[PDB]
Amino acid sequence: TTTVGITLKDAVIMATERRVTMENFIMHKNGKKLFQIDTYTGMTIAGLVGDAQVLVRYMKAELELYRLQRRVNMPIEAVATLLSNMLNQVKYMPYMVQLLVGGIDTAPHVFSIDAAGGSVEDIYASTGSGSPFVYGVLESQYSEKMTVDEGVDLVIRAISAAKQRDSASGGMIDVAVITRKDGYVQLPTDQIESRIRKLGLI
Amino acid sequence: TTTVGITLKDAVIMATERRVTMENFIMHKNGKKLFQIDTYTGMTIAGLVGDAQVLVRYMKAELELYRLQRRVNMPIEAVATLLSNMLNQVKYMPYMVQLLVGGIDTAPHVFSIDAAGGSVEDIYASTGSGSPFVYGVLESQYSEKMTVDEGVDLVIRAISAAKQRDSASGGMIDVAVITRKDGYVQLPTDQIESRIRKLGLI
Amino acid sequence: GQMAYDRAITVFSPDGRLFQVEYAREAVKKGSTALGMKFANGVLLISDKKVRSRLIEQNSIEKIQLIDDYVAAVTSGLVADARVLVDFARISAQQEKVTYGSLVNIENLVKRVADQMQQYTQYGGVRPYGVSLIFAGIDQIGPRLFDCDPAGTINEYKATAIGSGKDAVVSFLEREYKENLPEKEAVTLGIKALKSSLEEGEELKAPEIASITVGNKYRIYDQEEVKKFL
Amino acid sequence: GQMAYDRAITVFSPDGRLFQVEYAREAVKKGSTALGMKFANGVLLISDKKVRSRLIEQNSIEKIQLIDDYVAAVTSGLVADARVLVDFARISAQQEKVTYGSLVNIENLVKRVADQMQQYTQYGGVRPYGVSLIFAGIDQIGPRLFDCDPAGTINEYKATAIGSGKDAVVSFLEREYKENLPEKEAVTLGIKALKSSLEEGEELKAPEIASITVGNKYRIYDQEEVKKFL
Amino acid sequence: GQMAYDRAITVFSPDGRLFQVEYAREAVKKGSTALGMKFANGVLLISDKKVRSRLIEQNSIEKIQLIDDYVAAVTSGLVADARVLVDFARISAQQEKVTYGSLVNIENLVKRVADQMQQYTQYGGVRPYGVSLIFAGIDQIGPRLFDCDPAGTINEYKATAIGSGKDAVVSFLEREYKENLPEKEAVTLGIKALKSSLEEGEELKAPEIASITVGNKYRIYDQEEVKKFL
Amino acid sequence: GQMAYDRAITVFSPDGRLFQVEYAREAVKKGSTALGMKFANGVLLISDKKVRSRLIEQNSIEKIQLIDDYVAAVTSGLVADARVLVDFARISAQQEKVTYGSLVNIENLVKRVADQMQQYTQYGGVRPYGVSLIFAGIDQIGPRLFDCDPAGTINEYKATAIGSGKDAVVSFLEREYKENLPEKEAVTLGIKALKSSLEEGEELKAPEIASITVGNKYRIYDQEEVKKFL
Amino acid sequence: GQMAYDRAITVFSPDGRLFQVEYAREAVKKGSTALGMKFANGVLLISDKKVRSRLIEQNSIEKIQLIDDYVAAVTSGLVADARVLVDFARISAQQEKVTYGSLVNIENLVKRVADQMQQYTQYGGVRPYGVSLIFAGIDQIGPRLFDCDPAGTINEYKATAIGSGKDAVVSFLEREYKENLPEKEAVTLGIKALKSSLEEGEELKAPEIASITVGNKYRIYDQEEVKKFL
Amino acid sequence: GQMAYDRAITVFSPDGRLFQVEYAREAVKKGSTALGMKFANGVLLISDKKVRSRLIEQNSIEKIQLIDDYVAAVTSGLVADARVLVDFARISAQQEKVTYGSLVNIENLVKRVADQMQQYTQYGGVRPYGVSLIFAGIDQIGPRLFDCDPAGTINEYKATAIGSGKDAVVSFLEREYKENLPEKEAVTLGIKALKSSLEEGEELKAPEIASITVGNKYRIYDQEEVKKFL
Ligand SMILES: C[C@@H](NC(=O)[C@H](Cc1ccc(O)cc1)NC(=O)OCc1ccccc1)C(=O)O
Ligand SMILES: C[C@@H](NC(=O)[C@H](Cc1ccc(O)cc1)NC(=O)OCc1ccccc1)C(=O)O
Ligand SMILES: C[C@@H](NC(=O)[C@H](Cc1ccc(O)cc1)NC(=O)OCc1ccccc1)C(=O)O
Ligand SMILES: C[C@@H](NC(=O)[C@H](Cc1ccc(O)cc1)NC(=O)OCc1ccccc1)C(=O)O
Ligand SMILES: C[C@@H](NC(=O)[C@H](Cc1ccc(O)cc1)NC(=O)OCc1ccccc1)C(=O)O
Ligand SMILES: C[C@@H](NC(=O)[C@H](Cc1ccc(O)cc1)NC(=O)OCc1ccccc1)C(=O)O
Repeated sequence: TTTVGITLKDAVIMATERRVTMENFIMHKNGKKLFQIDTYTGMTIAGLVGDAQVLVRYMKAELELYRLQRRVNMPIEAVATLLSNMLNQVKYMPYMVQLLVGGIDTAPHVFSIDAAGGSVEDIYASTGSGSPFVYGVLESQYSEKMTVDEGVDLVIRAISAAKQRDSASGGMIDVAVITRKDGYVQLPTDQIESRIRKLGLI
Repeated sequence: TTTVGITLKDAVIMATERRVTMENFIMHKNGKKLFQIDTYTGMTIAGLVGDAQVLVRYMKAELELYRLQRRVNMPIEAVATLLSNMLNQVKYMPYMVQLLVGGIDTAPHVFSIDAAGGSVEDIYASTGSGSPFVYGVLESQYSEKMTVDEGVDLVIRAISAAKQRDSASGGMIDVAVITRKDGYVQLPTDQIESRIRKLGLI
Repeated sequence: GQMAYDRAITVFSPDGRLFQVEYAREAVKKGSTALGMKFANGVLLISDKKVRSRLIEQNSIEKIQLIDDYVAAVTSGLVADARVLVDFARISAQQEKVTYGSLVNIENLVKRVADQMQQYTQYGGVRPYGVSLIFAGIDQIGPRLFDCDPAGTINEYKATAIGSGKDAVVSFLEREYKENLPEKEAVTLGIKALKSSLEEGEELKAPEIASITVGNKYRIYDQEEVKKFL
Repeated sequence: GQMAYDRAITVFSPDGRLFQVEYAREAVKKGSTALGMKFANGVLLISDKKVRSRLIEQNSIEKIQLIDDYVAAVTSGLVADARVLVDFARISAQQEKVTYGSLVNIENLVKRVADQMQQYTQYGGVRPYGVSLIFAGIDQIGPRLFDCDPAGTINEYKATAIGSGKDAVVSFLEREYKENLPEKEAVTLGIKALKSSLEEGEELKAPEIASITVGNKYRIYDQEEVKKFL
Repeated sequence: GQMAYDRAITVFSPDGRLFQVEYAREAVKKGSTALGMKFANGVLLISDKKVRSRLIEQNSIEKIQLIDDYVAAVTSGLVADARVLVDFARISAQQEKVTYGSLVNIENLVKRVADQMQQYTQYGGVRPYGVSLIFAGIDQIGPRLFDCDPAGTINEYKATAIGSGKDAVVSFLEREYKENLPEKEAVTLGIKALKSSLEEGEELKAPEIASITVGNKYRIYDQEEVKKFL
Repeated sequence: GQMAYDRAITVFSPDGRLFQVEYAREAVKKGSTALGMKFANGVLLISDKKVRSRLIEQNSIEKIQLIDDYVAAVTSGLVADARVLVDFARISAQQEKVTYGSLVNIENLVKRVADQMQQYTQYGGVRPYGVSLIFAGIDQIGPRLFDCDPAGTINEYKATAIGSGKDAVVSFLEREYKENLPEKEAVTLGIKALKSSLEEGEELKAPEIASITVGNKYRIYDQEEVKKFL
Repeated sequence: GQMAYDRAITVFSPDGRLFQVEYAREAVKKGSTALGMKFANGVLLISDKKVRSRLIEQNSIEKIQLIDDYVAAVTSGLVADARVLVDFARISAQQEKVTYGSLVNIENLVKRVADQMQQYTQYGGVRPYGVSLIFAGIDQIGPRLFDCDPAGTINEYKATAIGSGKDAVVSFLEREYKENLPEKEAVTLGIKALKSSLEEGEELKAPEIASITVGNKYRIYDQEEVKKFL
Repeated sequence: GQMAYDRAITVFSPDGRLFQVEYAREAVKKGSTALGMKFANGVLLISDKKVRSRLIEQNSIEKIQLIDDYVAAVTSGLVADARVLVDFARISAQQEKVTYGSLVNIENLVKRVADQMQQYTQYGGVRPYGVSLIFAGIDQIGPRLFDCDPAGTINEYKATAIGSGKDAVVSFLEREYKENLPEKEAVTLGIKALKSSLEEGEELKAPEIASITVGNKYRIYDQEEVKKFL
């Protein structure tokens, strides 16, 4: 599993791969690991599939109820704090997951949450077995002045490198871009393939 | 145990073998592992017999009550989600089962569910100790343009190969075909034997 | 005679009536009139507004509440009890989405709310909710329109109304309602029905209008669009 | 005298009567008339329909409810209480199927429902259900026909009726009922029995008809087939 | 005076009476007459049948119920309460068999049922059972015959009766009962006792007869055998 | 005045009386007369028998009950409540034997029974037991004789009585009782005391007699021995 | 008539009224007058003070209470019930901060308080709170002003009042209130509104004034600043 | 009128009054007069003593109770309820010391006691405490003086009184109280205030005096020192 989320001037970019390893072999090639949980919020999942899918359903319900009652979207840091409390309350019987939460409330935010409920905000983060390979690419190439198009190419290259070295990662890359003007937009598969061909990664 | 489920243009095909290994020997040669749980839904079971049989009874009750209350059949993805919640709620005292759910609501669907409640949709899937042999056959021979007759021959060949290499699998092959026009139809035993003789697998 | 069998909720009258439930229905008739009707691939809700003093913000007296992006409700009767029931409906809707991944039938959501209300008519130590509700939305079957009374009874309508002017509106809709009307025509018909229920002294005062169509989410009419049908 | 022993459910009258239970039976007689009868290798149910305004959808006022593919029920009295009891019966039927793998005797299902109703006549703080039910279906013994009252009493019939016109229908069936009739003849006889219970002012209005035969599932008569016996 | 001490179960009258328990005994006297008597190495039960309309199946109105293969019971009073008590007795009998491997004394089974009934006469918020029961069977001591009242009192008889015609039957048995009679003679005597309790207008109508002998199980008399004593 | 303070158990009268407890004592006086007295190294119990019809078995109307091999009890009042209290005493006696290996003082057993009865006079929602009991037996101190009333009061006697003829028997024993009498003489004296309490119309009818001596277990007098003192 | 339906909280009147809730509103009108209004980027609260004897410390009779650094509340009615509700609001506010890390909408806090009050109007054995509250503060939406009644109803105002002189103050504010006024002008207007509600005998007595602006915390006016508007 | 709304604690009167709470305040006025006042860096308590017969020990009728070394309380009303509340206060004070290591504000301790008393005015099945209390002591803020009523209301005073002569004492203190008086002068003033509340028949009888200063613990005046101000 390889997930990544980065922040730009007025945008958040999140991306994952699709390989699922069930019973010690590659049983599924097109799993879903990137989800929209609010109007301007997304989340990626890594770890136990069952625990992660339950948490995604919980967050969608909590955020939708929050929006209907208080008439506004929950702030991104409040989303991370809610997840932090939920995971820490069962720390001794925990969800075996690694989570990334990103979105726009008044500025871009990306949060990393561990199984014990620790939440840390960062300019970029990566989770899964392929994360160390992603961090190598981001350390040498990430720039805070990048445009959205340059940021999309950056995450594609980082995940492509992880797929070359992590056997638990593979499949098509899913990319989502979150902005205030356009909201949560998942890039089409053909556009991702076009960028891969232009970058010479196939 | 060997179970398999595949999707076609307008059909779902599921098939299992019948061998049951109780007390470390072959005690039963004609066990039942393929069940109809709704008008257009089927399910296969692998793992502990006691846990699997209880889950089959639960799903039949839940789906029938759902149909009577809401006047329509439960969608296939909703069936998988319900099973996902049930298994994950007892993950630390879990049902030691592997499940496949397939059916037609508006399009063919096949779902794979593990003991921890992880549910992944796929074009085809296989469970049990004989599953890796089935995946080899499906990887080299499956086609999305296959007809129903060609699909039935495909699953028969895949299970036959598994029986040749997995000692935990054996017995007669049971095959079910699910379509909107004809509903859940379990193929007669004589028809299966005729296909086996025509394919030269005996 | 009647005064001897109207003090406790769990007491039947000699003629098999539950006067405490009946008295709760009187509280409903004190509320403002509201109505809903189905049209071509959609359903809408209209709720009359009684303009109070200018010191009240024009954002909290809205009687139309969204249960989710595809289901809306309007209530009449005791405001405090209505708020509790709307919150219960919202929680029930999310429980359905967590269990199955989506909401398939709105009628199931209405039944859970009605079962809650029915429970408060059979056990001592509690009083029934003095609220009537109308549920409208889009599900996997199509446009739906339901109503619920304090007794917990459920009925499905092509068009219905609740509140003080319920009798006048339903009589007007009994004569002039048409099926599969366009959205603009349906709103105009609904305004006339609400208009034909007021007294001679007052006049229509730019009510709340909400509607939804198949494949889309609920949209709330702004004041500019409401004035166009006024 | 009577007014001193009719306020609490758990109070016996000097002549050993439970007036609160009796008063609940009065609520039943306000409901629409329904009846069921057994025929050759089958059993059917007929429920009278009182046509309300055209604004009501003709799919929710159906008083015949399927407990499963082989058991159906029809109720009379308080609609809200009837819905709760039908839901309880459906849950009870599934519990039987989970425990034993199938349903063997319908009478056991009726007893669980009746025990629930009997419980609400012996404990204070609750009121009895104001609902009478008729259960009909096919089990491992054959066609079955049961009724249940607010007191929780169970009786098995070859033909029976509930509702406002119960006395007129049972008197008509006492004179004209025949055993082992064909399904078409049984429906015609049932229509006449329901016809002979209305007042001179009104007339029969295309009621609900459902039937089941041994080896098959329940089928609901469509409006086209109903008009043929009308 | 009496009306001031007959509203609550847990209230004693100034003369130390429990009128609510007494009023429950009035409900018992509304039931059909039933009786039982012991004979040579056996005991039998007879229950009068009031023939209703032909639409009622002649298999559910049977008031004689088997607790197990060696114990039978017959009840009188509220049918719904009687069904609950019979179910309680059946569960109690099986609990005895699970604990000890068999049933040794029937009197112990009757005491558990009577303790349940006595409990409902001492605590507020509940009403007493309006049912009287007769228990007859064979145990490790021999033929047994017991009765139980709403108050929970237990008595053992050579012959006894319950129901509306209890006084007439017990008076007849006080004059004509003999011990160690053969089974055929005992049934004939029991028919006369039931016959001597009806009014001049009606006549005996082929009642229910059940009997058991030492070393055998309970057998239910068929209609053919009943007509022979009719 | 009195009628305003005699409806609830937990209500004191203006003169500090508990009329519900007093009314329970009226139920006791309706029971058959019973008495007990101590003699030389022993204690006995006598219980009057009212002969009913011959259809009643002469083994269940025995009012003398053994708590164990060395303690016996006799009751008067409500039979159903008396059976419950006797069962409670038997369970309490066995609990004492399990905890300590034996029973040392009978007075402790009586206190547990009386505490149970006292509890039902201080809490609402329950009614007091309408039973008076006499406990007699042999313990590590010697012959003991106790009585208990519905209020839960405990007194120890050389001779005492309960039931309808309590006043007549205690007056007779106040004049003719002697201490350390032989067992045969004590039984003869007890018969005369019971004889002197009946009306002129009836006569003594072979009552129940039980006795126990130090170093031995309880023995029940057979009918042959009873006739010898008759 | 009214006296027959005003004794229990869970009893509806024949015209659908809850008199116990209405009677609680009478307790509110006995409290001192208080009011609040919104101005340019802020909101303020004014609470009238009735000067008691000099022996009372001038620090505990303050009716304006801070829920946190950004939310304040003022109450009227039963002081003891008001203290409990204020404590509940403070705990509820901290629970919101622990769960989400901050407070986003004040309306949610008011709803939790109102739900607590609504609960005490539907269940027997409790009485409603006789307190009305006004909540004002700054959240992620802007200045907010809410009120809550004993029934649990919620309304949002640009300006509102509670207490004995509520009618006089709201009438004055209906005529002279302006939006987006400067803070100094708003306080002067509020003093006149409170002044125009007293009787001719007394005069204004330096009340409590609190206000907050966007980006800042609540500040409490000292006596020196209050005298400047006096 | 009033007699219809003064029987239950949870019932509001038509004019929004709680008569059961008001009636509890009548029990307070039957108690002996007590008062407390603050002086220069300290606070004292004075409690009148009504000399009973010489058989009573002069150590248990002391109405001044120490909550800890720095907080004291005096009560008036029902002695039995007062003892329970004092014990509750002592436990509450120790809970504060265990949680935080010390006691910082006495007002928090008073609120916990008052919340306990307020709870007994809103729930059925209990009666309010008929006790008024005065709390005085030294905390991290300085000398404190509080009072509490049966309703649970809290007020802070420079000087206050409770008991039968409360009105006379507070009127006297309204005229003659001075702030920052020396301890000796404050005691003399307090004696005169208590003296000016008795009737002409009796005279002051050496009451209880307790005081505390900043940096020291509570000290109880001995009889020798009391006679010096007598
Ligand atoms: C906004 C809403 N109606 C309202 O504003 C309702 C109408 C009503 C008043 C008194 C009643 O007894 C019953 C209903 N008012 C309402 O709920 O507040 C008044 C109230 C009266 C008594 C107890 C609790 C609250 C509507 O228009 O539906
Ligand atoms: C549809 C059903 N009947 C009905 O429509 C019943 C008839 C009924 C009305 C009032 C009663 O007090 C009792 C029964 N109506 C009904 O349940 O709704 C009216 C109602 C009245 C009072 C309390 C709760 C509800 C039938 O035909 O069986
Ligand atoms: C079959 C059985 N008797 C019966 O059929 C009894 C006789 C009875 C009627 C009314 C009463 O108040 C008391 C007893 N009927 C009965 O239980 O149903 C009528 C009933 C009346 C009131 C409350 C509940 C039920 C028998 O013959 O023992
Ligand atoms: C055998 C026993 N007495 C008895 O036979 C007692 C005497 C009695 C009758 C009615 C009462 O209200 C009170 C006491 N009878 C008795 O317990 O059964 C009659 C009864 C009456 C009312 C409620 C419950 C039962 C004795 O002799 O001690
Ligand atoms: C300070 C506060 N008002 C007050 O001072 C309130 C006014 C009030 C008195 C009696 C009532 O029955 C109802 C309300 N007084 C108050 O709460 O104490 C008097 C009281 C009376 C009866 C039961 C409990 C307490 C305010 O100005 O809002
Ligand atoms: C010592 C203490 N007062 C007392 O001595 C109080 C005064 C009082 C008597 C009767 C009442 O109903 C209420 C209050 N006496 C007191 O608490 O005992 C008498 C009492 C009366 C009724 C029920 C419970 C107890 C004091 O001086 O504060």
